[PDB]
Amino acid sequence: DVRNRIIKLVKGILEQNALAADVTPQAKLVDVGLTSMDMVNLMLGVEAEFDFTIPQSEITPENFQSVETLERMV
Amino acid sequence: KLVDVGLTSMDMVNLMLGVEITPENF
Amino acid sequence: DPLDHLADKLFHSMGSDGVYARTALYESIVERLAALITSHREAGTEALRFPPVMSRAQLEKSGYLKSFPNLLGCVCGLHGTEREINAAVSRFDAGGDWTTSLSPADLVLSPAACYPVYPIAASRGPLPKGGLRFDVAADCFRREPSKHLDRLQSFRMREYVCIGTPDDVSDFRERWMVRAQAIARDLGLTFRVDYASDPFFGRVGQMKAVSQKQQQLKFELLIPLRSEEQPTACMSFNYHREHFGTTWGIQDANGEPAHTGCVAFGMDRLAVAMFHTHGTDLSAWPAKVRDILGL
Amino acid sequence: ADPLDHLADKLFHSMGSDGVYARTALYESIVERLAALITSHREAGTEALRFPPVMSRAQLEKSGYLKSFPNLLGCVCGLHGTEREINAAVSRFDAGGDWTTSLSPADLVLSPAACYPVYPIAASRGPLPKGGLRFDVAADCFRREPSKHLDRLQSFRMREYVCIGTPDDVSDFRERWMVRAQAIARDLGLTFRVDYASDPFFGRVGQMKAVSQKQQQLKFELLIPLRSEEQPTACMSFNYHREHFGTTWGIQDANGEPAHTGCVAFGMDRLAVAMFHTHGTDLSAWPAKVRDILGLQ
Ligand SMILES: Nc1ncnc2c1ncn2[C@@H]1O[C@H](COP(=O)(O)O)[C@@H](O)[C@H]1O
Ligand SMILES: Nc1ncnc2c1ncn2[C@@H]1O[C@H](COP(=O)(O)O)[C@@H](O)[C@H]1O
Ligand SMILES: [Zn+2]
Ligand SMILES: [Zn+2]
Repeated sequence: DVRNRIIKLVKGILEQNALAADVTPQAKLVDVGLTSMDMVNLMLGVEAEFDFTIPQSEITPENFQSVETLERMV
Repeated sequence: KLVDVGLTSMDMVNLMLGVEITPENF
Repeated sequence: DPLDHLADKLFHSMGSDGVYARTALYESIVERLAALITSHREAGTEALRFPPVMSRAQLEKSGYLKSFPNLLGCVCGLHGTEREINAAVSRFDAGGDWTTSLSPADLVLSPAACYPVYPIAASRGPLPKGGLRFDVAADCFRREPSKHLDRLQSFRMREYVCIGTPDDVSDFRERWMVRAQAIARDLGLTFRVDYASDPFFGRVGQMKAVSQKQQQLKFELLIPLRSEEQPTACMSFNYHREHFGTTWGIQDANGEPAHTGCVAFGMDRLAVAMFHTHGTDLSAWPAKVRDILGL
Repeated sequence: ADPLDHLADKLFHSMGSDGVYARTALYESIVERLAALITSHREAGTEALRFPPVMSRAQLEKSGYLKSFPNLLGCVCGLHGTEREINAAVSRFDAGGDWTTSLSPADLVLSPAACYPVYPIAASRGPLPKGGLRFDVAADCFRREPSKHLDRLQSFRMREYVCIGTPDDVSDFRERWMVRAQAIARDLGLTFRVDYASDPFFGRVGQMKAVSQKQQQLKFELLIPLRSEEQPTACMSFNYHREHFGTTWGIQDANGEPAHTGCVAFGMDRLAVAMFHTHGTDLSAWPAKVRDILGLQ
């Protein structure tokens, strides 16, 4: 699970911006504190880190609910 | 007068093109 | 400018000359004026309401470009592919000009309320005896930026339009010229009705105007707003002869190309004239005017 | 054939363009009555403004509309050149060509939503009072989305109540309007549901913004089944903008923080179409509670 540990890192880095909190796999990203621009920046972070491009069809609340559902997409 | 002759606009246009412009000198 | 003092009670700046937000006070009087105009509608009159945009092809066909090309507002948009649109947006993001990617739509902003009624009328076949009468309104647009409160780029127009034989239309216009003056009198307004012309574009245009004035195809009800020397036209009374009948193939009951004419009320100009004349305190308006308006 | 199509005969006339119709007296009478009903629910202290169908392009650009719906924006363009250039454009038209090549953008756009102009107006007044400001705004709006369906127009009327204040001022406002709007729809005898939703943001990155929006529950819609219950029609929306407009326009709340804003929007033409679809085009046959609520008698 190299993906999971890396996802939590980029999420924790974006949250490292006038804020700080906990982050678990079953925890919802919106609950964590991510706003619209954060979700945008998080999607770009994920696409840049794992050298891939997410299909438009895969950009859904389901896939981007939690770290778990996110890693399950990659 | 000058317009009672039967000179309408398209007819008055050609008169402009035949020979500031106020509704007095015409 | 004499009207300037009214601004604070009637309007808010929207960051563009001649385009203003309307206060509740101002809109209440526009509404009462519209209701008063409706109460004078002739029997047998079909009421249509038009949006602020209309077909560009219909306006082109009506000949607007030969008369006022300089006043026309066209609707344009980013009609390209997703990639092209993205570049336009990226250009904007960089503080550049995204508008180079605009192309014309098949729509324009309506320059007068009556234009769309002619093809509608035409689609019904030949006119009945006595012709057709319409009650139309639209928010209109004319590209004439000004700081004066009586010269707007976006403004409401209400019109009564008559389509029929020359006699139908001439009789119609005469009734409305008298009736309009009675309304203005009832509203406590100062005015005169005089011969007028439309502001046709270009050299040829100004000669079209002279001819128009000569043939008495247009009258205006003029109200002194900034000065008695240069009064403001708040209504017009327009005789188009067979222009639209021929353009749209409308035939009267006698098989001839229909004549058309219209009486146009500038709703914002009338409202501004009311506030200029009577002030912004409605409780102080004259009793007879308050009554006429149902206040 | 669309289930709404049969309504056109009584409600509209063609203007030679999809999504742009002339409105009959019947149709307009109901739009007017719906407008008056919405007005009857206006809260005390709400400032009413009416906007024209155009607004400042600079203001709309500054509001971020291009980064969200570039495809829907209608710009005003005109012939801004010399008299010779303009005469030439018309002559090209006369000779079978395209005069529009001489068009250039004006400083105006057609307003895509009624509330946009109100934020700079609010901003010009300085810091918000405690409790914020409330506005009642309306405009003929324009969205470039040609369609033949009577519930998707290019030119349509929007009426909004707008709240500008702290996050708490705005959430309280939205909560109360969500309840009241449902009561109104219910009084009008409409079948509806209220659901979380998103705006159709443009492009791939836009799709993500939509996801966040749905996740943050920033937008609710009141949805009415017109053609089907699978694709119902959003006739009202309840929007929370967070601090977007407050930041953009430098609006500070009474505590000195960037103001939050939100709005409840009524689609007047969709509501009118919903009414005729639901109750038919014979007003005398409408339910008595509905005729009463609208003051039809
Ligand atoms: N730029 C304008 N601002 C406000 N009202 C206008 C403007 N142009 C025309 N109107 C009104 O609309 C009426 C009809 O316009 P017209 O077709 O030019 O005779 C006029 O009599 C005015 O009352
Ligand atoms: N194309 C359209 N045609 C008619 N009404 C519309 C259209 N787009 C939006 N509306 C109405 O305007 C309201 C507010 O729009 P929105 O900002 O998209 O939520 C909607 O809930 C609809 O009732
Ligand atoms: Zn007219
Ligand atoms: Zn809004």
